[PDB]
Amino acid sequence: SFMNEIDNLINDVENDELEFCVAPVNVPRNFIKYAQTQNKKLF
Amino acid sequence: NYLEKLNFDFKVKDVVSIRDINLEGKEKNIETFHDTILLNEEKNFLKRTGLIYGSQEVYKNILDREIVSLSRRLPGIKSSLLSLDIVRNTIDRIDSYEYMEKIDPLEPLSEIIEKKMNI
Amino acid sequence: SYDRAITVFSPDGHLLQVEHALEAVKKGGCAVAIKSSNFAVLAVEKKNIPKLQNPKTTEKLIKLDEHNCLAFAGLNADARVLVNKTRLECQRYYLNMDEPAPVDYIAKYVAKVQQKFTHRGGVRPFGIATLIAGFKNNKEICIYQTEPSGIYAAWKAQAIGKNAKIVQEFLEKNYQENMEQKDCIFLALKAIFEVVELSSKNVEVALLTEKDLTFIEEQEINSMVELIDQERT
Amino acid sequence: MYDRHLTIFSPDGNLYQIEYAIKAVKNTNITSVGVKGENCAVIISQKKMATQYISQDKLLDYNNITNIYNITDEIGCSMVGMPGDCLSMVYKARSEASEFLYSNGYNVNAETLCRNICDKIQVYTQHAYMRLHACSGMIIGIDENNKPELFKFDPSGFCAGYRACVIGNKEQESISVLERLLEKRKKETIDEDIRNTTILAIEALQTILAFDLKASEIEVAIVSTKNRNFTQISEKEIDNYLTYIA
Amino acid sequence: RRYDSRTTTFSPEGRLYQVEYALEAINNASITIGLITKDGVILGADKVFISKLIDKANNYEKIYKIDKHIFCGVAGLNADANILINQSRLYAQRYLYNYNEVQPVSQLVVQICDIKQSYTQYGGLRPYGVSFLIGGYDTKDGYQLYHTDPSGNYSGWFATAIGTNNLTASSVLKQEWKNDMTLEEGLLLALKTLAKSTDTEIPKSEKIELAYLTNKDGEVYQKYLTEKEIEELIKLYTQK
Amino acid sequence: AGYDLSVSTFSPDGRLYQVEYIYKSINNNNTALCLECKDGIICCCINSNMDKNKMIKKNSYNRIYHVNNNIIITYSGFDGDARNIIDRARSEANTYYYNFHTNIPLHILVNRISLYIHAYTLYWHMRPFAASIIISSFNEKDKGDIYCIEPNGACYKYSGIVIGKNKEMFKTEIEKKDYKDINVRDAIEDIYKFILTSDDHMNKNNLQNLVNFSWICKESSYEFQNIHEEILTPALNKAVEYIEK
Amino acid sequence: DRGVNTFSPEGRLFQVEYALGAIKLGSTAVGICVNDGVILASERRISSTLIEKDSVEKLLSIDDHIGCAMSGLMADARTLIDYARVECNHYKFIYNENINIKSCVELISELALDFSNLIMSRPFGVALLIGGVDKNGPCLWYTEPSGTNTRFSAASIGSAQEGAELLLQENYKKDMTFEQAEILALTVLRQVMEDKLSTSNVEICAIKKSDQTFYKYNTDDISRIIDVLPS
Amino acid sequence: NLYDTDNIIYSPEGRLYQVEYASEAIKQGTCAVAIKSKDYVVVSGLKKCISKLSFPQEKIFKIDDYIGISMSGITSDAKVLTKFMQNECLSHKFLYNENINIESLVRSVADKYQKNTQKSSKRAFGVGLMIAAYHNEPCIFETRPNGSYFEYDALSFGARSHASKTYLEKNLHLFEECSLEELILHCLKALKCSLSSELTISNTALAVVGKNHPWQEISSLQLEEYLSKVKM
Amino acid sequence: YSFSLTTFSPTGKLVQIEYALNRVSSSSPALGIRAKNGVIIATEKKSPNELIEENSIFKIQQISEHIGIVYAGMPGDFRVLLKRARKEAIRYSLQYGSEILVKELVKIIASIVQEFTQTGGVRPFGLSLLICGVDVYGYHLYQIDPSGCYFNWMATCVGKDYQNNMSFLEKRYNKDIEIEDAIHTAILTLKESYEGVLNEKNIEIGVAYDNKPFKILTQNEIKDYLI
Amino acid sequence: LEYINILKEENGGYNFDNLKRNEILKEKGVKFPQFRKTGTTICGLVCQNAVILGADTNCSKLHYISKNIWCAGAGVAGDLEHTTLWLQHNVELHRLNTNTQPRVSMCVSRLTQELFKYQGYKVCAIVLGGVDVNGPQLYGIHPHGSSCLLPFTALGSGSLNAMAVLEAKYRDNMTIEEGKNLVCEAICAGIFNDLGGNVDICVITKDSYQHIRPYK
Repeated sequence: SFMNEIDNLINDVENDELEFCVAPVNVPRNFIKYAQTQNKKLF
Repeated sequence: NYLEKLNFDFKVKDVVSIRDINLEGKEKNIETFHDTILLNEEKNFLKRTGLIYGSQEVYKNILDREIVSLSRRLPGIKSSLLSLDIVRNTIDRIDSYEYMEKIDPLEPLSEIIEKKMNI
Repeated sequence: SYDRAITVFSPDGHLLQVEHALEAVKKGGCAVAIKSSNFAVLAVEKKNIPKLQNPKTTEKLIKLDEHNCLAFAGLNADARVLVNKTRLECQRYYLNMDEPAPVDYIAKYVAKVQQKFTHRGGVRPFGIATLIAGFKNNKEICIYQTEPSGIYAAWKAQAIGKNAKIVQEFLEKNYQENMEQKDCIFLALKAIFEVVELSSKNVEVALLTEKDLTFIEEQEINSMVELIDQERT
Repeated sequence: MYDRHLTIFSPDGNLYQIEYAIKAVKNTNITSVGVKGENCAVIISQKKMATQYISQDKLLDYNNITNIYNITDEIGCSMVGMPGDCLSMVYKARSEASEFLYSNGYNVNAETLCRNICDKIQVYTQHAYMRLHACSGMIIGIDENNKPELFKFDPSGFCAGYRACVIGNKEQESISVLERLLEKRKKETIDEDIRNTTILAIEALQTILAFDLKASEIEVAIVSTKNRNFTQISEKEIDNYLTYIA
Repeated sequence: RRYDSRTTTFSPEGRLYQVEYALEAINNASITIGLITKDGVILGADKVFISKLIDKANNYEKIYKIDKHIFCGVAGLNADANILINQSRLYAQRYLYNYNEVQPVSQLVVQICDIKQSYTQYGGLRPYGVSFLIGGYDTKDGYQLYHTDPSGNYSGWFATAIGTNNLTASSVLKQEWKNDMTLEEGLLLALKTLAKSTDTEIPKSEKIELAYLTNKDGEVYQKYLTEKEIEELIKLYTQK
Repeated sequence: AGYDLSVSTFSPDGRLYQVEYIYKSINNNNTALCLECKDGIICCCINSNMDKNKMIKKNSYNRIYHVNNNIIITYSGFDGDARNIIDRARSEANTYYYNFHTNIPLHILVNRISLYIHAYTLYWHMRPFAASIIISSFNEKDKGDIYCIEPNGACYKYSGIVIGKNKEMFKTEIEKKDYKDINVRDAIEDIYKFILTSDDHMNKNNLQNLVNFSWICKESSYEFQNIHEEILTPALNKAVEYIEK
Repeated sequence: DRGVNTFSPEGRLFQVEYALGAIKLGSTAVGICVNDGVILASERRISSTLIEKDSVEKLLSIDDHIGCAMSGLMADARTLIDYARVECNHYKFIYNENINIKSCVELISELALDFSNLIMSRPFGVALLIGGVDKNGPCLWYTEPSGTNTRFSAASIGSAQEGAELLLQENYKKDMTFEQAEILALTVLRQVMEDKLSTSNVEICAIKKSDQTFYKYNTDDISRIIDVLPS
Repeated sequence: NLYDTDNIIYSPEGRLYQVEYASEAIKQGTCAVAIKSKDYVVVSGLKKCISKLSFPQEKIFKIDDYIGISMSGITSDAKVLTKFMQNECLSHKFLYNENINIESLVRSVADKYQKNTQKSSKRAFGVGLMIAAYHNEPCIFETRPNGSYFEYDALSFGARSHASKTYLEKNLHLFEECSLEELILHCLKALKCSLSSELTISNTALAVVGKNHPWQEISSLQLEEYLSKVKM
Repeated sequence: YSFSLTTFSPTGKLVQIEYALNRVSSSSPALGIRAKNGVIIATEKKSPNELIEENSIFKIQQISEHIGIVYAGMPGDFRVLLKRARKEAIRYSLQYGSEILVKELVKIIASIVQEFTQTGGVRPFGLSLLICGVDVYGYHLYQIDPSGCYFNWMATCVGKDYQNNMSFLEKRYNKDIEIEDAIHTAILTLKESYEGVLNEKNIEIGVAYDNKPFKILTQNEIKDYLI
Repeated sequence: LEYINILKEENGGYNFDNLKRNEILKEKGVKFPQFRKTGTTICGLVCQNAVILGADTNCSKLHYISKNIWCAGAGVAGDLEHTTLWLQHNVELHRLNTNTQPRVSMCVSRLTQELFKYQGYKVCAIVLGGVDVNGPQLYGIHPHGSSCLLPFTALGSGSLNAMAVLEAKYRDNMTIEEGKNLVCEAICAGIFNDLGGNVDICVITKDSYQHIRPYK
């Protein structure tokens, strides 16, 4: 509801399968590449 | 989550525009900061008002701003939006978004009405 | 109004707005279309003021794409807007396929759009009944005919506009299969002139072949209308 | 039809929604007088509940009943009208004062606040989407030049300067009466003019409303150069002024 | 809801109601004439007498310039005409900005018709009560002139009129008009049809205004007539 | 007569007929007493229209809620609008302690709720709120305070207020004696006598099923708590014995 | 006069009742949900001899294992079938197993009833008859515009459906084999056809239990099942 | 007469009309009855059948373990509400890993009722539901079209609701502290009285929930046994 | 729910705006003369209560260094139009670094007024603005109506009895007139239709000179010109 | 918040078309022409009831905010020019709307918010000062947005010598002529010491100011 939206706005307290999530990093397009610098077991 | 939502739309390549390099990730650069230059300021203002005075003030402000903004011309010819300037109290102020200009190309007027208000 | 159902169901299960669109279509000008073998002649009624009006600007047998073509009756501005939409959609489809747009897809798209304007808030029905002519991916000539209600159906020889029923009955009585080009153009001219005054200036017939939409010259039209006038007596 | 319902110009002008709002303000019959002196500005009202469906009762703290409010610290106000609309306009004036103080870096002026509220009421009048606020304010303030300023607006949005005015029922003839009192002022230390303006305002309310006005039915406030802060004068001092006048 | 005007709504039989009333406003304005000549495109207009104190010099409220090679004239509400001419200027200049060429007039009248059709069909706002007479020159098809309306329809016209007494102006144009007509003959025909529509024998110089677009030396040049040349044209008209 | 069909539209003689329609609706709905005492406060809710409905569980339908375990809020109008306003009060207290860490003062809460209820009585498409809400609290130093926002958005400070059916009779009954000196423990008997006498539907048997209570006084350390049935039952017996004689 | 969502005095939505008034006007269609499968048929109401009779088909395939019949407003019904097959193939994308008939008719119902704000403006004046096979056998379904979807043993839709449903009630029996279902459907059709039952004046689609494929019967099959009818 | 055009207009007596028409729509629905005890709440009810060829329209929908409800009105509103409480229960058991409070769910759906009846361009739900559960005690709830939720010991919706209400009020004291079989027998007798038309396996919708027994519709054999028991 | 309340009536005429013109017919006079050495605007400000501060109730306002403005209507629309006109003037100033020409500002205000007449769910304005100014192209005096049409006037009057006032002005107006004669004609025209005794504080006079900034004449200057 | 999206779409602002092309060009390794760094010696001081700014050029550094507010910039020429034009016109619009004398505090607050919104990207140092109702006030704005009411300020490349001279030879209740002499003793000395042009002096009185571009 609009009430909960404004309440979350003032309080500063803020998912379908086919939607694709991305990192909040500065450049998400290279994010995986940055992660490939950290490790390679996951990738 | 992000990046719109696939729905088997089948119309991925248009004859009006091409996809951006970032699609909709919206990587933080100077244009991204300048895009959210007015939304953040009014978020701060609504935070101040509905905090100190009560969230009903923010409710009244948002409904008044939407009502006066709803009173505007159709997409195409630019709308003066004087009543919005009175309500948001920016008529006294002249700012970078008032002056300067962007010249704007391939979309017919009917596609703009479909895109603006979902018809 | 914005977000307001302009068209709504009546007490007797009818959309009165779509009905008003239907008699608006019927009050428009006539247009005839025939198909045979691998081509489809197309004709529209022309109405211009002599000595003042420019016949060149008044165009009715537009071409939508490389192959498909569209005629219309009723509101001209609505036809122009839907023509812009359909041309943009044809280029979208030809971008994704890299193959020409078949008549069936664009006919279904026109039906979908005309249904959408009869089911969305803040949009009135399109006051036209366009009929598309062109070749499918199989490369066989076919003609479809949409209406403001969004109903579409394949046709072999169909007409629209004022006094449409008389032309439909005449075509149903007289139409043959696998006709020649001259025979098709003669039948189209006779069909439109059954409900139009016999004159050369009131027809702009053109023949659609796989190469293009070739507009018939004025001398041929003059010879055919004189022949029809002779045959009438 | 529906010309008088929405804010529509109607035949031969006379926007009628504004007149109905003004009449609704008049029906509350809470007379409130404002007077401007010299280095002082007294605002006086009546501690009475607005006329409406409910009625006053003995089990009611009468001190809580009030029509005079503070915008920020120096500029006061007095709305007479509907209960919710009055305090909503008070909060809107507070929001405009907060806007001015945050942006321009100094306290808002009474004139600028009055013009801003007039513009907002103008947006309310022109747009038929929202109901008009039936509450006419009466703003006072000390300017940067250390001079008093009296101001008033209406649901029409007519912000204008004043020296002595009144809001509520029977506001027509009272325009003469205050002028006669200014005639008495036409013919001194800071406290002298403060006392003179206070007793003149009390006498104006006594002549207009035409009854004794006991000490538990008056709210008096003054902004002067000696203090400059909007403060309500106590009950005992109001009783002293009432006894001195009689 | 109960206060809805219901603009974008068909009539009982076949028509948009407000679009008719808009057309009636076009039937209740000062007459505007449009012509095609062998050396230009003439478009006169009749000035409504608001008062004698109107500044006659440089107050051409009927004919306006949309671009260096396009002009137009109105026969309806001037306030709508100002905004619509502004949008026409914006589209023409944006076409010159993007494609680096002078706007063909057919595209411009198509776009202003799209504006008027969007107000006709989309939303609930009232339609645009003004009809234009856009005309100009381009290398595609030489000289051209068009006639837009609030319904969005448009078509070419070798000679046409709009406004009050448009039938009389059309009748006058039907008889006296030729393809191989010089600019002076077209101007005299404009004077004759304007006088016939106004019902006066001698046209009044202050009550009319004229303009044309010559394409001499391979360069478009619009000239708007002032009082002295109008008086000279009227004097030559009465003497022939 | 046209002007009465919308809350936004003004009547010709300056009185919004829709607002008095709210007043009539609330006046024809469940009553709600509340008053102040020396020890504390006491608010009572009586559900008379439920007398026909002999299906409700024992004392399950409670109209008296609380905020922060410090403030009592009750009502008399429709249930849904009141619950929305209650959740708004909870949200306001939430935001207040989030962004300032101090419990919300009561005048802040009643002022914000008053402007919130008024914030729906100046538009055209939202249904106006039909609820007259009574907020109350008690502190040892500050004695007691009981506010009451009307549906118009009119907040006044009351020592005691009654809203709903027979509100005039109940307010007459409360004014018979000064209740500032009467303790909270003893006022339950007088409240029982008033609801049994003033209200015709409430018989002897219905006093325990369709009545609600809560105090804020020194016995519960100045905090929310409902009356235990062992306290209500002797008061009920004494009231029935007195009224029977 | 009134909005798209306004209750009548009898607690019935006016627009829903008007939508139910429009579904009666349409072409006849009949279906039998026998144990072997569904035999969803239609009329092929020919407007004129010039109709090509290839683009005008009432029986459409929501999926390979689903069949349906349309009635009432036709473009609206095409929109319903398009959304139904879109979400059916979406279900095939997320989940490996083919979509059940029940879930498909729920998607159709929540498409039909989204016109109330609870975007689309007015109700969908269509009365579909969905039928198909899933892991628990054949299933035949129905969705009037009011959204009260309900499964049927055998059903009929379109104009003059009263005689069709009465005859189906008077002839249908349990444990009926697939050929018996075919001849029953053709007899019901011929006893509600105004004209004669020719080979080209009828469309039938079958979703068999073993095959689980949308097989629209060709001219020869239609001719055979017409020939095997009784007197 | 004139004030019923929209759901934001009160009569001169201060009363809605669209909400009352939604209540009448609930009254037009079929019958359903539920009775609790000490640790068992039965939820039975009829099942609408348009024609002999049509099998009955299923009424009962299970929202979560120890949570199931019965519709007595418009089917689409019932579907939307069932989906919403299903999502709420699954989200609560997902994020917090515990069963949701029945009071919280009832208040949330009644809140949605409030939002959808408040604003214009909207209609209140034409359905009432028995939000029954065994959140550590048997409970039966009821949310009306107006924003409000109530709690009872027994309940009936529409059709011949007067007969069921009379029987339940007459035999209200035997219902508390009784065996499961006796509770089933009493509830089926109440449904038989509602019929005043006879109970069968197809149209009857007996369902049992309580201690060591999540929501599960009873099989055909036991249902036939109970309908034989009530018959004799 | 956005629809236009200003809708074309039968027989056209755009009736809603005509009601606004009736308000312009019911407002106090506000005239102005374009002189050979400047431009003048004058108005009749009332004394409704006799306790009003004459300075506070401005009607002849200043937008730019050589642009004045006066109106005849309700005051709030004048205030918001003045504020937006000033904002457009500074917008031109930052865009181009020069004083805004009178024609451009008149066109912008006409577009805004027509916008509000055409926009859904908002009534038209209730005043007839009267722009004046001086620029490199000489003197200018325009008049934006509620309908949005702008007229390049030379000497005009709007308010109560505007026809008689315009006739009186036309009877005693010439193209070549000094600033003093123009001011005297303005005072005479205002005194012609007053229905009372004209004196100090009842009128306000603004003048923009050939080179000086637009100055509003003080009360002493108005009294001196009265004699 | 859909109305703010409408406001963004209708109104203009900072277009950002050629970010990617510039990224490719700078990554490819070519030197591009430099900015006009007009940062020179500027100073100001709070004299007897009048501010006295100072600067040096033929770029006139002394810019006009109001009839009683002048300022001097040091940094990038375009940023200083546009920000000064914006501040002058904002104050002019406020003066027209509110009808009051301009105040230095309002200018300081507006400049502080504008420069704080852009953290360090706008190279913009201003020594704005003037006379208002609260007397003369001089301020020391920095490119990070940190104002400070100092009795005298000296910014620029050669600010050290000017600041040292001002600290040596500053006194309260100073004469205007002595203020001008001290202004040259700062600016002229900084010009001849630091690595030009003509000095600039302008006394900021409450009314009737005067500008001296050919000061020395």
